[PDB]
Amino acid sequence: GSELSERIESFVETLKRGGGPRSSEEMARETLGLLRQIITDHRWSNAGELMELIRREGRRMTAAQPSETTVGNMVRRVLKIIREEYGRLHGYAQLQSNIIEAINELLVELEGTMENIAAQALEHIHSNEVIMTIGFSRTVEAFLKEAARKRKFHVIVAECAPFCQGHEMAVNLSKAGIETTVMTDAAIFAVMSRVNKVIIGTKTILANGALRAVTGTHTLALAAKHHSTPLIVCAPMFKLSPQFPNEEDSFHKFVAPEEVLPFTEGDILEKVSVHCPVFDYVPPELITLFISNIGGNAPSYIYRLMSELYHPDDHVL
Amino acid sequence: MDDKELIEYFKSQMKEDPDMASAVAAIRTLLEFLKRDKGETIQGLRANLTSAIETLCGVDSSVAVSSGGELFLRFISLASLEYSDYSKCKKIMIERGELFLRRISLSRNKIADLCHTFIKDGATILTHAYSRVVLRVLEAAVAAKKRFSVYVTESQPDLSGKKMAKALCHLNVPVTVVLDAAVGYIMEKADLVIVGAEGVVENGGIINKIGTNQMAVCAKAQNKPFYVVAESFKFVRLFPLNQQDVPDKFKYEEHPWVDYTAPSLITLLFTDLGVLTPSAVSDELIKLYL
Amino acid sequence: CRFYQHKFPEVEDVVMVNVRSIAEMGAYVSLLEYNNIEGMILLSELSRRRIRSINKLIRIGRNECVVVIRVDKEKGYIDLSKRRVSPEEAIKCEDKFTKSKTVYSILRHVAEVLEYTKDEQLESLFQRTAWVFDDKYKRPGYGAYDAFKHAVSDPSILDSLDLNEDEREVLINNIN
Amino acid sequence: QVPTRKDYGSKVSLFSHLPQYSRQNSLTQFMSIPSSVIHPAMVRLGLQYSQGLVSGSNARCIALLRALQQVIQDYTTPPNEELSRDLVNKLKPYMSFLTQCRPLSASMHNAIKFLNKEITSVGSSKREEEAKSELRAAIDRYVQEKIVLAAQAISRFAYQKISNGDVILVYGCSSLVSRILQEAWTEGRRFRVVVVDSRPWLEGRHTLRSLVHAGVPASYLLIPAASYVLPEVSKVLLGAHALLANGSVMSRVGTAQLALVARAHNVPVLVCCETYKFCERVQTDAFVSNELDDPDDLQCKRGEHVALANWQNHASLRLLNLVYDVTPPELVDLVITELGMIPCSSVPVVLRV
Repeated sequence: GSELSERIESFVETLKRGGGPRSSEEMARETLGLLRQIITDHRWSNAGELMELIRREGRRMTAAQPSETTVGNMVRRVLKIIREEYGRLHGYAQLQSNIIEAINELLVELEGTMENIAAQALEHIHSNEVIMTIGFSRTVEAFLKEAARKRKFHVIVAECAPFCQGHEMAVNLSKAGIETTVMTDAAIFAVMSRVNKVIIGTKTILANGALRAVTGTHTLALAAKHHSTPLIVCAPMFKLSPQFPNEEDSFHKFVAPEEVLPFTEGDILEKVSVHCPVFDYVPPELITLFISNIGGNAPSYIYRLMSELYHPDDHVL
Repeated sequence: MDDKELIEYFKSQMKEDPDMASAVAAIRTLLEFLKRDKGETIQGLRANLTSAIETLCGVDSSVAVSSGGELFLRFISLASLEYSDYSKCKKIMIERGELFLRRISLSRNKIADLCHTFIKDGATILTHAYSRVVLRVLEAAVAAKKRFSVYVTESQPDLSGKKMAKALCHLNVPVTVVLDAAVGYIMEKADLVIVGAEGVVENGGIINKIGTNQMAVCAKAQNKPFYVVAESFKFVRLFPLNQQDVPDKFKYEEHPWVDYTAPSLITLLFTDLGVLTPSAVSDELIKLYL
Repeated sequence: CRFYQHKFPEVEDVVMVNVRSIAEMGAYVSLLEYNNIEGMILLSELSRRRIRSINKLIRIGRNECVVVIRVDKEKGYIDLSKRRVSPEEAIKCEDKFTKSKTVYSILRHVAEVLEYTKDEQLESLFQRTAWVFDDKYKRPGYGAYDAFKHAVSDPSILDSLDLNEDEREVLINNIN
Repeated sequence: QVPTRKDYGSKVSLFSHLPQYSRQNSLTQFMSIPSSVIHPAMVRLGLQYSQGLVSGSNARCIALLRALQQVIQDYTTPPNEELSRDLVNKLKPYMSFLTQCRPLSASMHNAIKFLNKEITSVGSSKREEEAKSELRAAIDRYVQEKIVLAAQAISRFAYQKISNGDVILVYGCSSLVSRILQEAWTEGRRFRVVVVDSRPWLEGRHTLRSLVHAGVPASYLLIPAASYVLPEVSKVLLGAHALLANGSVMSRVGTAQLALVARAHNVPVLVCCETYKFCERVQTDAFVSNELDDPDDLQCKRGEHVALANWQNHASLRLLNLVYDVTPPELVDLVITELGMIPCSSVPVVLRV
């Protein structure tokens, strides 16, 4: 009814203004709850009518923020769930409760994601090891702070210059006692000679195995490729997107250049061009291993997860 | 159609449409042969089609012809035939063949509509030689109001990259005919290299005209994205390791017509099955053959 | 030698084949009862599992009961279907196959005993005797087996098919 | 119940999570002579595993499955209890004993997985001896189809790859590559084989005999000399012990070395592995999961001095002889399985489904 459009408009302008909520798994839970509220607050006879409905609100919700893909791919996963249930019921009226319980299955699958990645983390960390991360990500800090229960090693958390978010990861890892080392972002190739492996997170995994992530991680991947150290992308499968990299150049999220060059700089701000991209593109050849809630996978396998999680008719959404 | 007509037919099918590929005309010849065979044996047709495909392997020397022959032999023999007197069998087979032909015919347009989203404005496309697929995808790129310069090599054994430049200059796009031995010279200004392949091997590598490997390696040393735009019937069950490991019937004082590009030298593929990484080319190829 | 008075099997008949190879269109097989003549069999799409578990060496050799779906004696093709063979039909075919193999062994030993240096001599004598018995009893295949069994206890029933003394003696001995 | 085998020597600080045993002592010194807790075939197999008499990955898996046949044939059913739980619970300490003798190759893990899945799928209405024969037939089908028939399939898929006049490099001893080479020499290809061997196993000498007795022209050398011969090599065949989830190839320790040197000489690599050796485990280096053999095996007699005779008396000296390593999948070109010739990066896609 009307409250449905209230919640939809609140979510849309919440994504338009800022980050609400802060981390992305909460955003996937809100998106799936909003989608189950959408499918329980409408009337339809065919599944295709609900498909156009969900496509319309997905177009609106991804036009709210093109840089954040979790809502769009969650809408796309709900679309594939609807298509699979319509295909298994076609070969009618019991469709709605089946989609509700399938989305509930997806929510129970999704709530135990970071702890499933944490459970398989001990198979990748040995004692007295040098780890380098970038940015701040709750997946990687849960990974490391539970792998530190039985191992003793070293983590070099490199801050990112636009928003020094690696400082929060540093003060969160030092509470667990992992010998946290804080450095700048300019010393990454200066310390790549001693880092044994690089364990980072991401914002969005693309269809070809590539990933957008916090900016400066393409440099980190190049330095780790030069030193041949393996890259561990601790990423869940709601950061899996079928969007190819070269698509209307709407890849990077540019923010106000205040965090790079402040407004009190002078008259030189008029004759200067300051860019602040908070995301960066990493090709799949610079990635060694993905760690998802189903296990470890190669970058030569993400298209298969793509075909297992999304339908090719909904790539345009 | 005692094989002579078949050869003649194939030719009539290749000369009637100059913008038509060779393997498509081969599959049209196979469909004509099945349509007017006059043999009642669910097996009697397989030997006749194999002989036809070896006459279409002897006439046409392209890799895509034998690939389309295998894909047409698999796609016609897919459904639950269960024929009483072959009448049902032959009719279903003809129906399947026509469906397969239509899928092939709409493949190229799918390729163009799925590929032209990678060309940025003001980009410099590097191209090896004439192929209708890369020309179609460039016409889809100029259909979306994009500006780009194209450097097309000449591909010396038959100056067809010059013919491609003639057909692309009529499109009103800035094209420059570059000598074939200048692909290391112009790689530094060509930001991406789009090359149409004539055969895709199992690992994801491509079989193409002689200058693709040196072009692809020059693209790898300068970190330029090497994109391959090929259809689904150009897949092949081969796995070459070196440039000698391709079969000699596809190659031909030592003037080969075909090289091989390793899948590590290829960034993406643009098939009608989707934009594929080369390990997706291996998975999809095995699945497709079925 | 073939099993029956015909050199090729008739339409809508159940045979026993050895699968020789698997190809795209279908599987080529050898019909053991028609002097190892070549047949083929189609594969339902559902039965298409080459991708996942091929192990083509599995069916590279195997006994199977199949139903003749189409024959063309002039061109020489026999197409067969496994899916159309019923389980009761498969059991009957297996029994027939065992019987024909026994007749085969009897006749091969008979042909060896008479030192038939030529295949056409042995094939002619064995085929003629089996067919004649089949006609007497109006039962292709089974007739010969039952007749050999009778020859075990009463050899004189074979006395009149006087190809040679050695053939009769060896047949009775191995039957007995 | 079952003790732990004693750790031998001073372990590596990087390999503190991996166990390092010795072939000098056995675990069966303090066990009953009438085998009561573990089945006698299991203690015979564990003793002939720890002493090194069965070292091949397929020979170890075969001896495991045959000892399991001897267990299942010599099994009885307790009252009011089902086979599908008690037989699993009885075979699990057997596998724990087999782990304590020697860590299992991934062939043995996947064989245990298949046997556990098969013994779970035994019907409840079926009798004892009928289910015993069903399990024996399932184990027989498993060994026959997985190794023998997959080996013939891999041999046929490798015969269309080996050409005439080329040179082939092999490493170590593996029945699959030796069978490939033998059936290629017998089927008509005329080629010569070089053989790279390594200390301390020196197991390449075995395949050297297998090629000389088969009539193949052979050349024998060690791992450090491989840089000398790869200019002559046109193809390097390798025998994998496990294929991982990321497409890495777990094999003997010189496998990745040879793959790197072969890529440095532009030599295409070919791995030959059967699909039962596919691991859901994944690794990125040769350090987080590996087997450590005896450190007292590395010593040799070059004259009248053995430098590592009294190596344990030096406190700051550590000896390590790894058995398995992994190769990154960008070093391996072919993976020839019974399903076909696949690339290395596409191996988990086709192996999973």
